[PDB]
Amino acid sequence: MNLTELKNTPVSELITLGENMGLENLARMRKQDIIFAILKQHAKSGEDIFGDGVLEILQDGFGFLRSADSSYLAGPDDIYVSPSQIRRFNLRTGDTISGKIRPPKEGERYFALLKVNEVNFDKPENARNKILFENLTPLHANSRLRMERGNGSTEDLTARVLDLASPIGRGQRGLIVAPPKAGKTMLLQNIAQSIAYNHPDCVLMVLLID
Amino acid sequence: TALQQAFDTCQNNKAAWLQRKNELAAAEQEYLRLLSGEGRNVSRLDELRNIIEVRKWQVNQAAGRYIRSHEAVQHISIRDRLNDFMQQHGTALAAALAPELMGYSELTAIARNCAIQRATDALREALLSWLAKGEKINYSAQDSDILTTIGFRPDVASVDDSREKFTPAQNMIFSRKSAQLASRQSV
Amino acid sequence: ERPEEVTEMQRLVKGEVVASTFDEPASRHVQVAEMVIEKAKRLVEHKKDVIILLDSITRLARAYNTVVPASGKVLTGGVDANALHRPKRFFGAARNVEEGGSLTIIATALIDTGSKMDEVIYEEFKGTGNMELHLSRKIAEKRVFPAIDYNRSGTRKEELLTTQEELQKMWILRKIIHPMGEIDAMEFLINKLAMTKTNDDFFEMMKRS
Ligand SMILES: Nc1ncnc2c1ncn2[C@@H]1O[C@H](COP(=O)(O)OP(=O)(O)OP(=O)(O)O)[C@@H](O)[C@H]1O
Ligand SMILES: [Mg+2]
Repeated sequence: MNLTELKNTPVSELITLGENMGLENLARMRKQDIIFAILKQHAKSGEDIFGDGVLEILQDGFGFLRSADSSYLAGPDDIYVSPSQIRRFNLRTGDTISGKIRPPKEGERYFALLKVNEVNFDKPENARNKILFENLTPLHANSRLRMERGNGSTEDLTARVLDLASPIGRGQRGLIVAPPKAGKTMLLQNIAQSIAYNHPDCVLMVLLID
Repeated sequence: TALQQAFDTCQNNKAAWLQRKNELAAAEQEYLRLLSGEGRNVSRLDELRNIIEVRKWQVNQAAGRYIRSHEAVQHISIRDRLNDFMQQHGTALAAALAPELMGYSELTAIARNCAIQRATDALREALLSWLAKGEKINYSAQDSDILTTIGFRPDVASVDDSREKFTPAQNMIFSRKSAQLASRQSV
Repeated sequence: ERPEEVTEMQRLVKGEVVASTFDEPASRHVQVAEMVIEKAKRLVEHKKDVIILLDSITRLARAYNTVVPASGKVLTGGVDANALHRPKRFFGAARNVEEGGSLTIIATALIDTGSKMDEVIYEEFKGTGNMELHLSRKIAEKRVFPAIDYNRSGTRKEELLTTQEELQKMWILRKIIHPMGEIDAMEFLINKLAMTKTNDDFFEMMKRS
C-alpha cells in the first residue's frame, strides 16, 4: 500500500509497526534500509502496493525514482524506471509519477513500476501532448503578489515593509543581496508562510543548500 | 518519340515494382501462415526473414528508380513542350522581356548572371500573374491521356517504399543478399 | 582424453561419438582423425549438413608434433614449422557449400597450463577461424559459469547468419555493453534471461526494461 503515509510518519511509529509485523531486529540501521526491508516483507506476503515520487534519468538512459521526504536520497526507497516508459508513455524528466509498483525479482535491488496512474496531478494519457517549458513565449511580471497577511499579525510589519520597499510578482526575477547576520533566513521563511496562507492554490517549496 | 518510349519504360519498371510488391506480400503471408502454425524449425524462419528483408530493400530501390524515372519523363516532356512552343511563338516572349535579353546577349559573365536574376524575378511575377488566377486547365495537350495514366502524384505505396532507406553499407549488403538469393534459386 | 568423459558422451547423446584415449598412441589419434574428417567431407559431398566437434586443438597439435618426422628445419621452440600445416588439414574442411549441405567445425583450445608452447599456437591460429570465444580464469575464481568473455568475441561477416536490422540491434546492445565490466554484464544478462522461456521475449524486454 501507499508508502508516502509510512514515509512521512516518524521513526517511532515505523519501528512499532516493525515489531507488530513480525520483524523485531530492524531498528539499528538507516531509515531507507528500515522501510526497504519492511516493504520487502510486506510485498512478499502478496498485498497491493502503491508508490509515488519524482523521476530522473542517468547518462545511460535508465532512470531512478526518488521521494521528496528522503530529500531525493539515493537510498533503497528509489524505484527503477525503464527508458521504454519514456519512449512510448512519453514521460519527460522529473515528472511526478504515482501508481502501481512492482516488487523487484532476484538480482534487482530497486523497485519497478507496473503502471502509471497520475502524472503531474493529471491523467497520464493527456500528458503526452503537453507543451514544453521553453516553447512557451515569456512576458514580464503581469501579476502582483501581496505579502500582507491581512490578520494584523505581530510580525506582519516585516512583510509590509518588504512590500513597500520592493513589491513581488508572479514570474519575476529577483535577488536579495545581503551580508551575513542580516536576518534574511527568517524573512524568507516569513514570506514562504505568507504565500502559503494567502495563496493555497500555488505550489510552494523552499530549497536549502549546504 | 523519345518521350513515348521513356514513358513506356516508366510503366515497365512501375509494373516491375508492383509485381515485386506482390511477391513480397506473398512472402509475408507465407511467413504469417507458418508463424500461426507450429514453428519446430527455425532455419525456415531464418530464410523467410532473409528473403523478406532482401525483397523489401529491392522494392525500396524499385520505388526509388520508378520515382526518378517519373521525374525524368516529366522534365523531358516539359522541356520538349517549352522548346517547340517557343519555336512556334517566341517573338512575343522576346519582345516582352527584352531588357535583360540584350543584357545577356552582348555582355560578360557578371552582366549575364545579373540578367539571369532579373529575368528570374520578372518571370516569377509573370507566373504569379496567372497562377493565382482561377482558370480551368487541361493536362498536357500532346499527351494528356499519357500524362493522366502515369499521374502527377505517384501511388501512396511509392512513398510507403520510400519512407525507409538503409545505409550504403546496408544497401550493398542487401545487394549481396539478392546475389545469394539468385544463387540459391539456381540451386 | 580419458575414457570416462567420452563414455559419458556416448551414453548421453543419441548420436554416435568416436573415442580415443592415452592408451591409443599419437599416430592412432592422427589416423582415426583423418579417417573421421575424410568421411565427413565425403558425407558433405552428397549435399548434407555435417557438424564436427574438436576437443581440443592443443591435444591434436601435440599429437601431430609427436608423430611428425624431423625434416631438418625446426621452428623456434623445438617444433617442425611444416608440421603445423597438418592440424590445418584437420581444420581446413570448414566450408559452406552453396549448392547444398555444409560442413561446420567447433573447436576448443587450451592455454596457460604451464606449457610455453600453447599460447603461440593460439596466436598463429587466431586468423584461422571466423569466430572465437574467450574463457578467463577470473570468472572461474568468481565461481559463476559459463565464463563467456563475449565482450572481446567477434565474428567476421556474421551478417549472413542473421537479419539486417536486428543485426544492428544486437550490435547496438554489444557496443552499449562494451564499456562496462566483463563480469557484471554477464551476471545481469543471465539474471534477466534465466526465468524466461525464449530469447525473443528477451529481445522485447530489452525494449521494455
Ligand atoms: N524583523 C525583525 N524582528 C526582530 N529581530 C530581527 C528582525 N530582523 C532581524 N532581526 C535580528 O537580526 C538578527 C538576525 O538573526 P538571524 O539568525 O535570523 O539571521 P540570518 O541572516 O538568517 O543568519 P545568517 O546570515 O547567520 O545565516 C537577529 O538578532 C534577529 O533578532
Ligand atoms: Mg541566516
